[PDB]
Amino acid sequence: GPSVFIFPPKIKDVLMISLSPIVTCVVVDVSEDDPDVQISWFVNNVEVHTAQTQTHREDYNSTLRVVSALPIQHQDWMSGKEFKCKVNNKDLPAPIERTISKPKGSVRAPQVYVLPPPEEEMTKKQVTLTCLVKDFMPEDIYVEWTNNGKTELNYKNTEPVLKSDGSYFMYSKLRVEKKNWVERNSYSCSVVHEGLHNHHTTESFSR
Amino acid sequence: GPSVFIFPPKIKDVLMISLSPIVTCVVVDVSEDDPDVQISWFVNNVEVHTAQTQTHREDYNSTLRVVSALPIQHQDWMSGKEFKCKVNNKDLPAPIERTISKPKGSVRAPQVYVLPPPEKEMTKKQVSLTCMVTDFMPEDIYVEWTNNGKTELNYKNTEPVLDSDGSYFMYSDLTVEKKNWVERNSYSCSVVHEGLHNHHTTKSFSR
Ligand SMILES: *[C@@H]1O[C@H](CO)[C@@H](O[C@@H]2O[C@H](CO)[C@@H](O[C@@H]3O[C@H](CO[C@H]4O[C@H](CO)[C@@H](O)[C@H](O)[C@@H]4O[C@@H]4O[C@H](CO)[C@@H](O)[C@H](O)[C@H]4NC(C)=O)[C@@H](O)[C@H](O[C@H]4O[C@H](CO)[C@@H](O)[C@H](O)[C@@H]4O[C@@H]4O[C@H](CO)[C@@H](O)[C@H](O)[C@H]4NC(C)=O)[C@@H]3O)[C@H](O)[C@H]2NC(C)=O)[C@H](O)[C@H]1NC(C)=O
Ligand SMILES: *[C@@H]1O[C@H](CO)[C@@H](O[C@@H]2O[C@H](CO)[C@@H](O[C@@H]3O[C@H](CO[C@H]4O[C@H](CO)[C@@H](O)[C@H](O)[C@@H]4O)[C@@H](O)[C@H](O[C@H]4O[C@H](CO)[C@@H](O)[C@H](O)[C@@H]4O[C@@H]4O[C@H](CO)[C@@H](O)[C@H](O)[C@H]4NC(C)=O)[C@@H]3O)[C@H](O)[C@H]2NC(C)=O)[C@H](O)[C@H]1NC(C)=O
Repeated sequence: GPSVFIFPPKIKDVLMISLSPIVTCVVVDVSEDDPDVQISWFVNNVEVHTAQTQTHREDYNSTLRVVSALPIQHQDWMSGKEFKCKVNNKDLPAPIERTISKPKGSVRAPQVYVLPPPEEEMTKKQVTLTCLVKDFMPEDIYVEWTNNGKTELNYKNTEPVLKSDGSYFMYSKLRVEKKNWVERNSYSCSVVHEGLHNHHTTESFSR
Repeated sequence: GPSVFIFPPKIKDVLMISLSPIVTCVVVDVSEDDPDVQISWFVNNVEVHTAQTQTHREDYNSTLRVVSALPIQHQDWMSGKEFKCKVNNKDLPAPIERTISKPKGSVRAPQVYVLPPPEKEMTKKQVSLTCMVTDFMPEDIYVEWTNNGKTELNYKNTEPVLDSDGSYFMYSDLTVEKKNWVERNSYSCSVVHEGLHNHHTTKSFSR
Protein backbone atom coordinates (compact mmCIF):
# COMPACT_ATOMS: atom_id res chain seq x y z
CA GLY A 1 0.00 0.00 0.00
CA PRO A 2 0.96 3.68 -0.04
CA SER A 3 3.56 4.78 2.49
CA VAL A 4 4.25 8.26 3.85
CA PHE A 5 7.38 10.26 4.68
CA ILE A 6 7.62 13.74 6.24
CA PHE A 7 10.46 16.21 5.68
CA PRO A 8 11.57 19.36 7.50
CA PRO A 9 12.13 22.78 5.96
CA LYS A 10 15.58 23.57 4.66
CA ILE A 11 17.56 25.23 7.44
CA LYS A 12 18.46 28.16 5.19
CA ASP A 13 14.79 28.77 4.38
CA VAL A 14 13.66 28.69 8.00
CA LEU A 15 16.53 30.88 9.29
CA MET A 16 16.24 33.55 6.54
CA ILE A 17 13.10 35.63 6.98
CA SER A 18 13.13 36.52 3.27
CA LEU A 19 12.91 32.85 2.23
CA SER A 20 9.94 30.45 2.11
CA PRO A 21 10.16 27.44 4.46
CA ILE A 22 8.05 24.40 3.60
CA VAL A 23 7.21 21.15 5.40
CA THR A 24 6.71 18.30 2.95
CA CYS A 25 4.58 15.14 3.08
CA VAL A 26 5.36 12.55 0.37
CA VAL A 27 3.06 9.58 -0.33
CA VAL A 28 4.90 6.90 -2.30
CA ASP A 29 3.49 3.84 -4.10
CA VAL A 30 0.19 5.46 -4.98
CA SER A 31 -1.86 3.39 -7.41
CA GLU A 32 -3.84 4.62 -10.41
CA ASP A 33 -6.61 2.34 -9.08
CA ASP A 34 -7.06 4.84 -6.21
CA PRO A 35 -5.09 7.96 -7.16
CA ASP A 36 -7.20 10.56 -5.30
CA VAL A 37 -5.04 10.86 -2.20
CA GLN A 38 -6.11 13.46 0.38
CA ILE A 39 -3.49 15.13 2.56
CA SER A 40 -4.66 17.30 5.46
CA TRP A 41 -2.31 19.47 7.55
CA PHE A 42 -2.21 20.59 11.17
CA VAL A 43 0.00 22.98 13.16
CA ASN A 44 -0.24 22.01 16.84
CA ASN A 45 -3.41 20.12 15.88
CA VAL A 46 -5.01 23.25 14.38
CA GLU A 47 -5.92 22.46 10.78
CA VAL A 48 -4.48 24.57 7.95
CA HIS A 49 -5.53 24.60 4.33
CA THR A 50 -2.71 26.19 2.25
CA ALA A 51 -0.66 23.15 1.24
CA GLN A 52 0.18 22.68 -2.46
CA THR A 53 -0.44 19.07 -3.47
CA GLN A 54 0.53 17.44 -6.79
CA THR A 55 0.73 13.94 -8.25
CA HIS A 56 3.88 12.76 -10.07
CA ARG A 57 4.40 9.66 -12.23
CA GLU A 58 7.50 7.68 -11.17
CA ASP A 59 8.38 5.68 -14.29
CA TYR A 60 11.38 4.03 -12.59
CA ASN A 61 8.91 1.44 -11.25
CA SER A 62 5.55 2.61 -12.70
CA THR A 63 4.21 4.07 -9.45
CA LEU A 64 2.62 7.32 -8.41
CA ARG A 65 3.90 9.80 -5.85
CA VAL A 66 1.80 12.52 -4.22
CA VAL A 67 3.76 15.48 -2.85
CA SER A 68 2.12 17.97 -0.48
CA ALA A 69 4.16 21.10 0.35
CA LEU A 70 2.86 23.15 3.31
CA PRO A 71 4.21 26.73 3.57
CA ILE A 72 5.03 27.50 7.19
CA GLN A 73 5.84 30.43 9.45
CA HIS A 74 9.53 30.68 10.35
CA GLN A 75 8.68 31.31 14.01
CA ASP A 76 6.35 28.30 14.24
CA TRP A 77 9.21 26.00 13.27
CA MET A 78 11.74 27.79 15.45
CA SER A 79 9.44 27.78 18.50
CA GLY A 80 8.92 24.01 18.28
CA LYS A 81 5.37 23.68 16.97
CA GLU A 82 4.35 20.29 15.60
CA PHE A 83 3.49 19.88 11.92
CA LYS A 84 1.30 16.89 11.09
CA CYS A 85 0.06 15.52 7.79
CA LYS A 86 -2.89 13.11 7.66
CA VAL A 87 -3.19 10.96 4.55
CA ASN A 88 -6.54 9.48 3.49
CA ASN A 89 -7.24 7.27 0.50
CA LYS A 90 -9.79 4.68 -0.61
CA ASP A 91 -7.08 1.98 -0.53
CA LEU A 92 -5.92 2.63 3.03
CA PRO A 93 -7.47 0.58 5.86
CA ALA A 94 -6.97 3.56 8.18
CA PRO A 95 -5.46 7.04 7.74
CA ILE A 96 -1.69 7.45 7.94
CA GLU A 97 -0.35 10.33 10.05
CA ARG A 98 3.16 11.75 10.25
CA THR A 99 4.45 14.50 12.54
CA ILE A 100 7.68 16.51 12.54
CA SER A 101 9.07 19.35 14.64
CA LYS A 102 12.33 21.12 15.44
CA PRO A 103 14.18 19.10 18.13
CA LYS A 104 14.86 20.76 21.45
CA GLY A 105 18.44 21.30 22.52
CA SER A 106 21.28 23.65 23.27
CA VAL A 107 22.29 26.29 20.75
CA ARG A 108 25.97 27.08 20.22
CA ALA A 109 27.11 29.40 17.44
CA PRO A 110 29.82 28.13 15.06
CA GLN A 111 33.41 29.34 15.15
CA VAL A 112 34.27 30.10 11.52
CA TYR A 113 37.87 30.31 10.25
CA VAL A 114 39.34 30.46 6.76
CA LEU A 115 42.65 28.69 6.16
CA PRO A 116 45.06 29.47 3.29
CA PRO A 117 46.49 26.78 1.02
CA PRO A 118 49.14 24.48 2.47
CA GLU A 119 52.54 25.89 1.63
CA GLU A 120 53.52 22.69 -0.17
CA GLU A 121 50.57 23.31 -2.50
CA MET A 122 51.62 26.84 -3.53
CA THR A 123 53.82 25.46 -6.32
CA LYS A 124 50.71 24.11 -8.07
CA LYS A 125 48.39 25.74 -10.60
CA GLN A 126 45.26 25.49 -8.43
CA VAL A 127 45.23 25.84 -4.65
CA THR A 128 42.79 24.96 -1.88
CA LEU A 129 41.03 27.39 0.44
CA THR A 130 39.54 25.78 3.55
CA CYS A 131 36.61 27.02 5.59
CA LEU A 132 36.58 25.42 9.04
CA VAL A 133 33.26 25.65 10.90
CA LYS A 134 33.35 24.10 14.36
CA ASP A 135 31.83 23.97 17.86
CA PHE A 136 28.25 24.40 16.72
CA MET A 137 24.85 23.03 17.87
CA PRO A 138 22.48 21.83 16.51
CA GLU A 139 23.99 20.27 13.36
CA ASP A 140 21.62 22.10 11.00
CA ILE A 141 23.74 24.58 9.06
CA TYR A 142 24.25 26.13 5.64
CA VAL A 143 27.76 26.93 4.37
CA GLU A 144 28.95 28.36 1.05
CA TRP A 145 31.88 30.22 -0.46
CA THR A 146 31.41 33.58 -2.16
CA ASN A 147 33.60 35.76 -4.35
CA ASN A 148 32.79 39.49 -4.25
CA GLY A 149 29.66 38.44 -2.33
CA LYS A 150 28.68 36.35 -5.38
CA THR A 151 28.21 32.66 -4.57
CA GLU A 152 30.92 30.38 -5.99
CA LEU A 153 30.37 27.27 -8.08
CA ASN A 154 33.41 25.06 -7.36
CA TYR A 155 33.06 24.44 -3.60
CA LYS A 156 32.32 21.19 -1.73
CA ASN A 157 31.21 20.68 1.86
CA THR A 158 31.64 17.82 4.26
CA GLU A 159 28.69 16.68 6.31
CA PRO A 160 28.81 17.79 9.97
CA VAL A 161 30.59 15.35 12.30
CA LEU A 162 29.67 14.88 15.95
CA LYS A 163 32.50 15.60 18.36
CA SER A 164 33.02 13.97 21.75
CA ASP A 165 31.95 17.17 23.56
CA GLY A 166 28.57 17.19 21.73
CA SER A 167 29.30 20.00 19.22
CA TYR A 168 29.67 19.52 15.50
CA PHE A 169 32.18 20.61 12.89
CA MET A 170 32.46 20.62 9.12
CA TYR A 171 34.67 21.96 6.35
CA SER A 172 34.00 23.68 3.04
CA LYS A 173 36.72 23.20 0.41
CA LEU A 174 37.18 25.75 -2.38
CA ARG A 175 39.56 25.16 -5.29
CA VAL A 176 40.73 28.40 -6.91
CA GLU A 177 43.32 29.39 -9.47
CA LYS A 178 46.54 30.37 -7.69
CA LYS A 179 46.61 33.62 -9.69
CA ASN A 180 43.31 34.64 -8.11
CA TRP A 181 44.48 33.70 -4.61
CA VAL A 182 47.76 35.64 -4.72
CA GLU A 183 46.05 38.69 -6.21
CA ARG A 184 43.94 40.63 -3.76
CA ASN A 185 40.52 39.10 -3.40
CA SER A 186 37.51 38.87 -1.15
CA TYR A 187 37.06 35.12 -0.93
CA SER A 188 34.68 34.61 1.92
CA CYS A 189 33.03 31.78 3.75
CA SER A 190 29.36 32.41 4.48
CA VAL A 191 27.66 30.48 7.27
CA VAL A 192 23.93 30.42 8.14
CA HIS A 193 23.21 28.96 11.58
CA GLU A 194 20.66 29.41 14.38
CA GLY A 195 23.28 30.57 16.88
CA LEU A 196 24.66 33.47 14.86
CA HIS A 197 23.59 37.09 15.12
CA ASN A 198 20.93 37.52 12.42
CA HIS A 199 21.54 33.80 11.68
CA HIS A 200 24.49 34.66 9.44
CA THR A 201 28.21 35.40 9.43
CA THR A 202 30.95 35.75 6.85
CA GLU A 203 34.69 35.31 7.22
CA SER A 204 37.41 36.60 4.90
CA PHE A 205 41.18 36.50 4.80
CA SER A 206 43.31 39.34 6.17
CA ARG A 207 45.45 39.22 2.97
CA GLY B 1 11.86 -15.22 6.96
CA PRO B 2 15.60 -14.93 7.58
CA SER B 3 17.58 -12.49 5.44
CA VAL B 4 21.32 -12.40 4.73
CA PHE B 5 23.76 -9.47 4.43
CA ILE B 6 27.47 -9.68 3.55
CA PHE B 7 30.17 -7.17 4.52
CA PRO B 8 33.75 -6.50 3.36
CA PRO B 9 36.79 -6.18 5.61
CA LYS B 10 37.62 -2.81 7.11
CA ILE B 11 40.00 -0.96 4.80
CA LYS B 12 42.57 -0.59 7.58
CA ASP B 13 42.49 -4.33 8.31
CA VAL B 14 42.93 -5.41 4.71
CA LEU B 15 45.63 -2.87 3.81
CA MET B 16 47.76 -3.46 6.94
CA ILE B 17 49.57 -6.81 7.05
CA SER B 18 49.71 -6.67 10.85
CA LEU B 19 45.88 -6.56 11.09
CA SER B 20 43.19 -9.22 10.62
CA PRO B 21 40.71 -8.66 7.78
CA ILE B 22 37.34 -10.41 8.00
CA VAL B 23 34.45 -10.96 5.59
CA THR B 24 31.20 -11.12 7.53
CA CYS B 25 27.87 -12.80 6.71
CA VAL B 26 24.96 -11.76 8.95
CA VAL B 27 21.67 -13.68 9.06
CA VAL B 28 18.98 -11.37 10.43
CA ASP B 29 15.55 -12.36 11.80
CA VAL B 30 16.38 -15.96 12.70
CA SER B 31 13.40 -17.51 14.46
CA GLU B 32 13.31 -19.03 17.93
CA ASP B 33 11.48 -21.99 16.35
CA ASP B 34 14.17 -22.86 13.74
CA PRO B 35 17.36 -21.22 15.07
CA ASP B 36 19.92 -23.76 13.76
CA VAL B 37 21.43 -21.90 10.82
CA GLN B 38 24.20 -23.66 8.88
CA ILE B 39 26.62 -21.27 7.16
CA SER B 40 29.25 -22.51 4.70
CA TRP B 41 32.02 -20.41 3.15
CA PHE B 42 33.72 -20.43 -0.24
CA VAL B 43 36.71 -18.54 -1.66
CA ASN B 44 36.54 -18.67 -5.47
CA ASN B 45 34.16 -21.61 -5.07
CA VAL B 46 36.67 -23.57 -2.95
CA GLU B 47 35.14 -24.36 0.42
CA VAL B 48 36.90 -23.12 3.56
CA HIS B 49 36.26 -24.08 7.17
CA THR B 50 37.80 -21.35 9.36
CA ALA B 51 34.78 -19.06 9.91
CA GLN B 52 33.60 -18.30 13.46
CA THR B 53 29.80 -18.32 13.81
CA GLN B 54 27.74 -17.09 16.76
CA THR B 55 24.10 -16.42 17.59
CA HIS B 56 23.14 -13.11 19.24
CA ARG B 57 19.93 -11.72 20.69
CA GLU B 58 18.76 -8.34 19.44
CA ASP B 59 17.00 -6.80 22.44
CA TYR B 60 15.82 -3.76 20.45
CA ASN B 61 13.08 -5.96 18.95
CA SER B 62 13.59 -9.37 20.64
CA THR B 63 14.97 -11.12 17.54
CA LEU B 64 17.86 -13.44 16.68
CA ARG B 65 20.93 -12.70 14.56
CA VAL B 66 23.61 -15.16 13.41
CA VAL B 67 27.00 -13.60 12.66
CA SER B 68 29.60 -15.60 10.73
CA ALA B 69 33.08 -14.07 10.51
CA LEU B 70 35.51 -15.47 7.91
CA PRO B 71 39.18 -14.57 8.46
CA ILE B 72 40.70 -13.78 5.07
CA GLN B 73 44.07 -13.34 3.38
CA HIS B 74 44.93 -9.71 2.58
CA GLN B 75 46.18 -10.57 -0.91
CA ASP B 76 43.08 -12.64 -1.65
CA TRP B 77 40.94 -9.53 -1.13
CA MET B 78 43.29 -7.20 -3.00
CA SER B 79 43.62 -9.52 -6.01
CA GLY B 80 39.83 -9.65 -6.41
CA LYS B 81 38.94 -13.14 -5.21
CA GLU B 82 35.21 -13.73 -4.52
CA PHE B 83 33.96 -14.55 -1.01
CA LYS B 84 30.67 -16.42 -0.76
CA CYS B 85 28.52 -17.54 2.17
CA LYS B 86 25.73 -20.08 1.74
CA VAL B 87 23.05 -20.02 4.46
CA ASN B 88 20.85 -23.07 5.13
CA ASN B 89 17.96 -23.42 7.55
CA LYS B 90 14.93 -25.68 7.60
CA ASP B 91 12.58 -22.67 7.44
CA LEU B 92 14.33 -21.64 4.20
CA PRO B 93 12.79 -22.88 0.93
CA ALA B 94 16.23 -22.89 -0.70
CA PRO B 95 19.73 -21.88 0.44
CA ILE B 96 20.56 -18.17 0.40
CA GLU B 97 23.89 -17.21 -1.11
CA ARG B 98 25.86 -13.98 -0.88
CA THR B 99 29.06 -12.99 -2.65
CA ILE B 100 31.40 -10.05 -2.20
CA SER B 101 34.67 -8.96 -3.76
CA LYS B 102 36.88 -5.89 -3.97
CA PRO B 103 35.18 -3.38 -6.32
CA LYS B 104 36.93 -2.59 -9.57
CA GLY B 105 38.15 0.91 -10.35
CA SER B 106 41.06 3.26 -10.75
CA VAL B 107 43.49 3.89 -7.91
CA ARG B 108 44.80 7.36 -7.14
CA ALA B 109 46.94 7.99 -4.07
CA PRO B 110 45.88 10.79 -1.71
CA GLN B 111 47.65 14.11 -1.51
CA VAL B 112 48.16 14.73 2.21
CA TYR B 113 48.74 18.13 3.79
CA VAL B 114 48.86 19.34 7.38
CA LEU B 115 47.57 22.84 8.05
CA PRO B 116 48.49 24.93 11.11
CA PRO B 117 45.84 26.66 13.25
CA PRO B 118 44.12 29.78 11.97
CA GLU B 119 46.14 32.77 13.15
CA LYS B 120 43.05 34.19 14.88
CA GLU B 121 42.86 30.99 16.96
CA MET B 122 46.48 30.96 18.19
CA THR B 123 45.71 33.09 21.25
CA LYS B 124 42.98 30.72 22.46
CA LYS B 125 43.52 27.97 25.02
CA GLN B 126 43.00 25.28 22.33
CA VAL B 127 43.97 25.26 18.66
CA SER B 128 42.98 23.08 15.71
CA LEU B 129 45.43 21.21 13.49
CA THR B 130 43.98 20.14 10.15
CA CYS B 131 44.97 17.14 8.05
CA MET B 132 43.63 17.69 4.53
CA VAL B 133 43.54 14.50 2.43
CA THR B 134 42.51 15.05 -1.19
CA ASP B 135 42.44 13.62 -4.70
CA PHE B 136 42.19 9.92 -3.85
CA MET B 137 40.36 6.92 -5.39
CA PRO B 138 38.73 4.68 -4.23
CA GLU B 139 37.03 6.34 -1.24
CA ASP B 140 38.13 3.62 1.20
CA ILE B 141 40.68 5.24 3.50
CA TYR B 142 41.92 5.38 7.10
CA VAL B 143 43.33 8.52 8.75
CA GLU B 144 44.71 9.20 12.21
CA TRP B 145 46.80 11.75 14.13
CA THR B 146 49.85 10.86 16.21
CA ASN B 147 52.25 12.73 18.49
CA ASN B 148 55.67 11.17 19.09
CA GLY B 149 54.47 8.15 17.09
CA LYS B 150 51.62 7.43 19.54
CA THR B 151 48.04 7.68 18.29
CA GLU B 152 46.30 10.81 19.58
CA LEU B 153 42.96 10.81 21.38
CA ASN B 154 41.17 14.08 20.55
CA TYR B 155 40.95 13.83 16.75
CA LYS B 156 37.85 13.40 14.58
CA ASN B 157 37.52 12.63 10.86
CA THR B 158 35.02 13.64 8.24
CA GLU B 159 33.63 11.02 5.93
CA PRO B 160 35.06 11.21 2.40
CA VAL B 161 33.26 13.52 -0.03
CA LEU B 162 33.02 12.90 -3.77
CA ASP B 163 34.51 15.69 -5.87
CA SER B 164 33.39 16.59 -9.38
CA ASP B 165 36.37 14.83 -11.01
CA GLY B 166 35.61 11.52 -9.28
CA SER B 167 38.21 11.88 -6.57
CA TYR B 168 37.42 12.01 -2.87
CA PHE B 169 38.60 14.25 -0.06
CA MET B 170 38.29 14.32 3.71
CA TYR B 171 39.71 16.18 6.69
CA SER B 172 40.95 15.05 10.10
CA ASP B 173 40.65 17.65 12.88
CA LEU B 174 43.05 17.41 15.84
CA THR B 175 42.34 19.74 18.77
CA VAL B 176 45.33 20.34 21.05
CA GLU B 177 46.18 22.61 23.94
CA LYS B 178 47.76 25.76 22.51
CA LYS B 179 50.66 25.36 24.97
CA ASN B 180 51.48 21.98 23.42
CA TRP B 181 51.34 23.37 19.86
CA VAL B 182 53.64 26.27 20.73
CA GLU B 183 56.21 24.10 22.50
CA ARG B 184 58.17 21.50 20.56
CA ASN B 185 55.99 18.62 19.39
CA SER B 186 55.78 16.06 16.59
CA TYR B 187 52.11 16.17 15.60
CA SER B 188 51.74 14.08 12.45
CA CYS B 189 48.94 12.82 10.22
CA SER B 190 49.03 9.16 9.08
CA VAL B 191 46.99 7.95 6.09
CA VAL B 192 46.34 4.33 5.03
CA HIS B 193 45.18 3.98 1.41
CA GLU B 194 45.68 1.48 -1.43
CA GLY B 195 47.59 3.97 -3.61
CA LEU B 196 50.38 4.75 -1.14
CA HIS B 197 53.79 3.14 -0.78
CA ASN B 198 53.29 0.16 1.56
CA HIS B 199 49.72 1.55 1.79
CA HIS B 200 50.85 4.20 4.27
CA THR B 201 52.14 7.75 4.44
CA THR B 202 52.72 10.35 7.15
CA LYS B 203 52.85 14.15 7.01
CA SER B 204 54.42 16.40 9.67
CA PHE B 205 54.89 20.14 10.27
CA SER B 206 57.94 22.40 10.66
CA ARG B 207 59.70 20.83 7.68
C1 LIG C 1 9.36 3.06 -6.60
O1 LIG C 1 10.43 4.01 -6.79
C2 LIG C 1 10.38 5.12 -5.88
C3 LIG C 1 11.48 6.06 -6.28
O2 LIG C 1 12.75 5.49 -6.00
C4 LIG C 1 10.53 4.61 -4.45
O3 LIG C 1 10.41 5.74 -3.60
C5 LIG C 1 11.24 5.74 -2.56
O4 LIG C 1 10.75 4.91 -1.54
C6 LIG C 1 11.62 4.82 -0.41
C7 LIG C 1 10.97 3.85 0.55
O5 LIG C 1 10.84 2.55 -0.02
C8 LIG C 1 11.86 6.19 0.22
O6 LIG C 1 12.91 6.01 1.16
C9 LIG C 1 12.89 6.92 2.19
O7 LIG C 1 13.72 8.01 1.88
C10 LIG C 1 13.78 9.04 2.90
C11 LIG C 1 14.67 10.15 2.39
O8 LIG C 1 14.12 10.65 1.19
C12 LIG C 1 14.81 11.74 0.75
O9 LIG C 1 16.06 11.41 0.19
C13 LIG C 1 16.04 10.48 -0.93
C14 LIG C 1 17.48 10.28 -1.40
O10 LIG C 1 18.29 10.11 -0.24
C15 LIG C 1 15.13 11.01 -2.05
O11 LIG C 1 14.94 10.00 -3.04
C16 LIG C 1 13.77 11.45 -1.49
O12 LIG C 1 13.05 12.06 -2.52
C17 LIG C 1 13.93 12.40 -0.28
O13 LIG C 1 14.54 13.56 -0.79
C18 LIG C 1 14.12 14.72 0.05
O14 LIG C 1 12.82 15.22 -0.33
C19 LIG C 1 12.36 16.31 0.48
C20 LIG C 1 10.95 16.62 0.03
O15 LIG C 1 10.80 16.42 -1.37
C21 LIG C 1 13.31 17.49 0.34
O16 LIG C 1 12.87 18.56 1.17
C22 LIG C 1 14.71 17.07 0.75
O17 LIG C 1 15.63 18.14 0.54
C23 LIG C 1 15.16 15.85 -0.06
N1 LIG C 1 16.47 15.40 0.39
C24 LIG C 1 17.41 14.92 -0.44
C25 LIG C 1 18.70 14.50 0.20
O18 LIG C 1 17.22 14.83 -1.65
C26 LIG C 1 14.30 8.46 4.22
O19 LIG C 1 14.12 9.45 5.23
C27 LIG C 1 13.54 7.20 4.62
O20 LIG C 1 14.20 6.60 5.72
C28 LIG C 1 13.34 6.50 6.80
O21 LIG C 1 12.40 5.49 6.59
C29 LIG C 1 12.94 4.14 6.40
C30 LIG C 1 11.75 3.22 6.32
O22 LIG C 1 11.27 3.23 4.97
C31 LIG C 1 13.94 3.77 7.54
O23 LIG C 1 14.66 2.61 7.16
C32 LIG C 1 14.93 4.92 7.81
O24 LIG C 1 15.77 4.60 8.91
C33 LIG C 1 14.17 6.21 8.04
O25 LIG C 1 13.32 5.92 9.15
C34 LIG C 1 12.94 7.05 9.79
O26 LIG C 1 13.89 7.42 10.80
C35 LIG C 1 13.54 8.59 11.54
C36 LIG C 1 14.70 8.88 12.46
O27 LIG C 1 15.74 7.92 12.30
C37 LIG C 1 12.23 8.34 12.29
O28 LIG C 1 11.87 9.52 13.01
C38 LIG C 1 11.14 7.96 11.31
O29 LIG C 1 9.94 7.63 12.00
C39 LIG C 1 11.58 6.77 10.45
N2 LIG C 1 10.57 6.43 9.46
C40 LIG C 1 10.11 5.19 9.29
C41 LIG C 1 9.06 5.01 8.23
O30 LIG C 1 10.51 4.25 9.97
C42 LIG C 1 13.39 6.20 3.46
O31 LIG C 1 14.70 5.62 3.25
C43 LIG C 1 12.26 7.23 -0.82
O32 LIG C 1 12.16 8.55 -0.27
C44 LIG C 1 11.33 7.17 -2.04
N3 LIG C 1 11.78 8.09 -3.07
C45 LIG C 1 10.95 8.97 -3.65
C46 LIG C 1 11.57 9.85 -4.70
O33 LIG C 1 9.76 9.05 -3.36
C47 LIG C 1 9.44 3.58 -4.14
O34 LIG C 1 9.68 2.99 -2.87
C48 LIG C 1 9.43 2.47 -5.19
N4 LIG C 1 8.33 1.55 -4.96
C49 LIG C 1 8.40 0.24 -5.24
C50 LIG C 1 7.17 -0.57 -4.96
O35 LIG C 1 9.42 -0.25 -5.72
C1 LIG D 1 15.18 -5.89 14.48
O1 LIG D 1 16.23 -4.92 14.67
C2 LIG D 1 17.44 -5.24 13.98
C3 LIG D 1 18.47 -4.21 14.39
O2 LIG D 1 18.05 -2.89 14.08
C4 LIG D 1 17.18 -5.27 12.48
O3 LIG D 1 18.38 -5.69 11.83
C5 LIG D 1 18.66 -4.87 10.67
O4 LIG D 1 17.90 -5.25 9.56
C6 LIG D 1 18.09 -4.40 8.42
C7 LIG D 1 17.13 -4.88 7.35
O5 LIG D 1 15.78 -4.83 7.80
C8 LIG D 1 19.55 -4.40 7.97
O6 LIG D 1 19.67 -3.36 7.01
C9 LIG D 1 20.85 -3.47 6.08
O7 LIG D 1 21.96 -2.79 6.59
C10 LIG D 1 23.15 -2.86 5.78
C11 LIG D 1 24.25 -2.12 6.54
O8 LIG D 1 24.43 -2.78 7.79
C12 LIG D 1 25.53 -2.19 8.55
O9 LIG D 1 25.20 -0.93 9.07
C13 LIG D 1 24.07 -0.90 9.98
C14 LIG D 1 23.90 0.54 10.46
O10 LIG D 1 23.99 1.40 9.33
C15 LIG D 1 24.31 -1.87 11.15
O11 LIG D 1 23.11 -1.98 11.93
C16 LIG D 1 24.73 -3.26 10.65
O12 LIG D 1 25.03 -4.09 11.76
C17 LIG D 1 25.90 -3.18 9.66
O13 LIG D 1 27.06 -2.74 10.40
C18 LIG D 1 22.86 -2.25 4.39
O14 LIG D 1 23.97 -2.49 3.55
C19 LIG D 1 21.58 -2.87 3.76
O15 LIG D 1 21.23 -2.15 2.59
C20 LIG D 1 21.22 -3.02 1.47
O16 LIG D 1 20.10 -3.88 1.44
C21 LIG D 1 18.79 -3.24 1.38
C22 LIG D 1 17.77 -4.35 1.18
O17 LIG D 1 17.44 -4.89 2.46
C23 LIG D 1 18.73 -2.18 0.25
O18 LIG D 1 17.57 -1.38 0.43
C24 LIG D 1 19.99 -1.29 0.25
O19 LIG D 1 19.96 -0.38 -0.84
C25 LIG D 1 21.25 -2.15 0.24
O20 LIG D 1 21.08 -3.00 -0.91
C26 LIG D 1 22.32 -3.50 -1.35
O21 LIG D 1 22.90 -2.53 -2.23
C27 LIG D 1 24.15 -2.93 -2.80
C28 LIG D 1 24.69 -1.73 -3.55
O22 LIG D 1 25.21 -0.76 -2.65
C29 LIG D 1 23.94 -4.15 -3.68
O23 LIG D 1 25.18 -4.57 -4.25
C30 LIG D 1 23.34 -5.28 -2.84
O24 LIG D 1 23.05 -6.40 -3.66
C31 LIG D 1 22.07 -4.82 -2.12
N1 LIG D 1 21.61 -5.86 -1.21
C32 LIG D 1 20.32 -6.08 -0.93
C33 LIG D 1 20.05 -7.21 0.02
O25 LIG D 1 19.42 -5.41 -1.42
C34 LIG D 1 20.42 -2.90 4.74
O26 LIG D 1 20.00 -1.55 4.91
C35 LIG D 1 20.49 -4.14 9.14
O27 LIG D 1 21.83 -4.45 8.77
C36 LIG D 1 20.14 -5.00 10.35
N2 LIG D 1 20.96 -4.63 11.49
C37 LIG D 1 21.54 -5.52 12.30
C38 LIG D 1 22.34 -4.96 13.43
O28 LIG D 1 21.42 -6.73 12.12
C39 LIG D 1 16.06 -6.25 12.15
O29 LIG D 1 15.72 -6.17 10.77
C40 LIG D 1 14.82 -5.96 12.99
N3 LIG D 1 13.79 -6.96 12.75
C41 LIG D 1 12.49 -6.73 12.93
C42 LIG D 1 11.57 -7.88 12.62
O30 LIG D 1 12.07 -5.66 13.33
